[PDB]
Amino acid sequence: SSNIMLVLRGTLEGHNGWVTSLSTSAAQPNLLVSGSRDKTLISWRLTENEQQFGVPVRSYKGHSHIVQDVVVSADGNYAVSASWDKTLRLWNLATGNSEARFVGHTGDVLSVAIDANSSKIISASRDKTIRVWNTVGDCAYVLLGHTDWVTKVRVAPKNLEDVDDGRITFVSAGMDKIVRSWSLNSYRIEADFIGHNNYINVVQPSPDGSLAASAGKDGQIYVWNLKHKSAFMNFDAKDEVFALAFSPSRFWLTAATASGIKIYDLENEVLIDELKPEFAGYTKAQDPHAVSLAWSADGQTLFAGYTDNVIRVWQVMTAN
Amino acid sequence: QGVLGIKVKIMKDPSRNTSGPKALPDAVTIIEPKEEEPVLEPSVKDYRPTE
Repeated sequence: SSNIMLVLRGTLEGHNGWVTSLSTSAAQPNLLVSGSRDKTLISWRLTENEQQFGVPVRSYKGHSHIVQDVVVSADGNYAVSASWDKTLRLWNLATGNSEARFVGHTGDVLSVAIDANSSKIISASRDKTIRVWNTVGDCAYVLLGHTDWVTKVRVAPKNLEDVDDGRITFVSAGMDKIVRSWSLNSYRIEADFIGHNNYINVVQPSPDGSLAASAGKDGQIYVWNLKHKSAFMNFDAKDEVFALAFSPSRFWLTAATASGIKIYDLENEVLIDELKPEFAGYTKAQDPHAVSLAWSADGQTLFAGYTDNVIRVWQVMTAN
Repeated sequence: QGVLGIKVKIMKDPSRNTSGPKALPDAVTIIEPKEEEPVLEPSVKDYRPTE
């Protein structure tokens, strides 16, 4: 069932480091902000005309070191960048100038998260701490509880929780081999998740906000319930799964293995497609794997940022 | 019958040499890793929720 094929449609060249992270806003479907190892963000405007799927719009210089995680705002006009210089930068997606410079992390920041609304900034850093900031730039909360580096923090979207609660729930994980849930208004702890043999590289709540998908070094992908606080399922990737992403339309998990990109069909608990682009002049042992994955707003296109300084887009082309 | 010349050299303990570096330039110390147990597979240890 669902004989869905996805074919590479364009390549977004222009970066100079590994495209570490990607982000896309639901409101604005034709804009894609990507941060790389070249200490710069790039805003891409997508064109449905011919080979190249997008067009760079603005480069955001101002970061001294590696740019690790990138997050765009809900409205699609602001972008928060986490870099390896222990600072966070807020950028206007049109002006190109920085608005706020969040400072206070003693370790280089690995991940940042946007609030569901435009209120709070959640950042994870190597200093074993999480920081909650206002949009102005000051740090409101210093959440502790992790004894090691925290690699990833992305918010669980409130879908239909009771009506309304005004409570901000997200997850955090890193080299503590644990996954933690946090709730904000106040701004304290929630349930735990301990399933990983090795350390967690990346976690990601489902688009609805009721499934949390975590991955690590051993390629053991775990799916948990947050609102039910229990495990949902478990798979093995048998390679180094660098990043993973849910899909808005389909019930899918893209996983960036060290060999290629797997897609797992969640309802059938079986992988369906494997993505391995064709390079040239290599030795098959160092083919550029994927580090960033991001689906489109509708769920029709997939952006993968590799280690060869390239974004590649796979458009869903169902060949019957 | 003449003059004797005395030269005295002492290399202090670098670990006790305060107000400066506490080791030789090529002295490398490696922290011994901590040993932990991995077997706990499901382990969803729920905490009391707060709001």
